[PDB]
Amino acid sequence: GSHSMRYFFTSVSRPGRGEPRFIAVGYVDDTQFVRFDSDAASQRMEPRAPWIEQEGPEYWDGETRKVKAHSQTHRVDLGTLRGYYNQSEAGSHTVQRMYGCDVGSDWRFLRGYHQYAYDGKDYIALKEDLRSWTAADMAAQTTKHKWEAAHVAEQLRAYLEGTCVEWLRRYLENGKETLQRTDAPKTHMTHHAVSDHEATLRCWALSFYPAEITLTWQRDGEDQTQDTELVETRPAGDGTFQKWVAVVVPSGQEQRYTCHVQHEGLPKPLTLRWE
Amino acid sequence: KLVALGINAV
Amino acid sequence: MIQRTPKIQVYSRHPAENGKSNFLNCYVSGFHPSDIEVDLLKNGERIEKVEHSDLSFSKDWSFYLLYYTEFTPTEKDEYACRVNHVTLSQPKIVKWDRDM
Repeated sequence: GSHSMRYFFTSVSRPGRGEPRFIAVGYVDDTQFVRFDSDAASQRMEPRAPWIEQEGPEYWDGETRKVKAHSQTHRVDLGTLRGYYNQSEAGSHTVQRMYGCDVGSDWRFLRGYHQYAYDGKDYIALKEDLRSWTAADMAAQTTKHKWEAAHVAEQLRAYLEGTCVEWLRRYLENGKETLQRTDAPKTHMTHHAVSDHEATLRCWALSFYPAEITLTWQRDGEDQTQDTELVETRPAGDGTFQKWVAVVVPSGQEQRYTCHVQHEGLPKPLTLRWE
Repeated sequence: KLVALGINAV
Repeated sequence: MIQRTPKIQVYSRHPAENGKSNFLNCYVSGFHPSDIEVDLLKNGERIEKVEHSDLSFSKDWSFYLLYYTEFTPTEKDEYACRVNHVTLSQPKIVKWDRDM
């Protein structure tokens, strides 16, 4: 199937004393593999997946060096943005950056991204062609001008199409035992009576990887979205994911309703019914 | 692997 | 300053059976800004050894975190998570229900 590598960075200013709280995390697909937390004792990029521990000291030195440079940039940004938006020193503010690449089933480059937000709102983002920028307002437009004159897009493109992909491949190989394994959802259905005339059917999927999944109901073979509730896909805590979808039905008509499950780890879509 | 060149101040 | 309230789900890692070892999760998402307090409660009382994931966020910039602790479900014991955030005037309590 398709794969991706993503890095997420959050910087939160600390008015009154010292530098921002800075937290960086790296993912391959839905598996976190590295982290840096400025509040932690080590001040190093740290492993969070076994297969990344295969990298030597030269890797850890370089990733620590880059990630600390990332944080210092965010630090300076928080002050610049304060100035751009005419804000005081009194409040805390947030900078977020996300970047990474997607590859298809052939592990060839599909798409790349690099986007940045201030206080939770779009600020500037590299467009799909990796050649120009989407700047949300006049502050971000000033930044676009800076980044154009420094050929930022050119550098990021080089990375997204080159390093990002080449290294995603390396990780997928090194971590194949789990990274290239799909875990099919483990499914079952529960029944609850709310009154004498109304029952709830809940269709569960558990223990699945990767996170992307589709759960739907049908009534007499027709799609049913009314009177259904679908929860946000959630982490189990052991690397796998969970989701359920429920439907409210007339008591005694349970047999009309079927739950349908699609997932990369299932060669055929799966059907469940209450009995 | 993190980006080496291209993380620039706003 | 945009502000977004956290969504909350409280749930076990493994399907629950009274008397059997498990893990209790409280998953908070969709919130902004990032400062948030999350407690897991055993019979109204704060549980001390609670860990949480490294802060990350979704495409729309909203943060999410997983808080979790070991726990052994029983008939009598009640488990909840308690969330406070700037968008909340008082802490929000969501009871764990083994069917959700």
